[PDB]
Amino acid sequence: LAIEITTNSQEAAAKHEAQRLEQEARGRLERQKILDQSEAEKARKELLELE
Amino acid sequence: PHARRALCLLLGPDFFTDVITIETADHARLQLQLAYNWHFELKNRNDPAEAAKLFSVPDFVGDACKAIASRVRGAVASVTFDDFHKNSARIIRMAVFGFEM
Repeated sequence: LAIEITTNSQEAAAKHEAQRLEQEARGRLERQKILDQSEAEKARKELLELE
Repeated sequence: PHARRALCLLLGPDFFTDVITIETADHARLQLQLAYNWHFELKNRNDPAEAAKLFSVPDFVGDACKAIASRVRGAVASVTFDDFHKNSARIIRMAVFGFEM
């Protein structure tokens, strides 16, 4: 038991760091979805002007 | 306890390939092979009193091994298995000669 507690603690911390990578990834995933939609709408301006 | 016997007291730097059976605070019974890098020290290598003090303990090899093993085991006894393996050498080396200098 006193060694399984150590295994659980280290694996939980690594799971949290894996969630860190995942959540930071999803975070700028959102922002870059956002910025590319920015450029798309910037020229959808010309789309709808000329359409 | 009494295995080797020789006519000469080796004063040069040497080691003891000793293995201890320690137990940490998580009760983790683990044996561990030690070295005990040792060497005799004599500031005045002609004085009869100090020179004869070399042969004070007749089993200096066993005395050194037992003392270091005892203190190492006692200090690892206060730490979890996770700590005893993260700072393995760190805590065992401060176990042998625990101080702050």
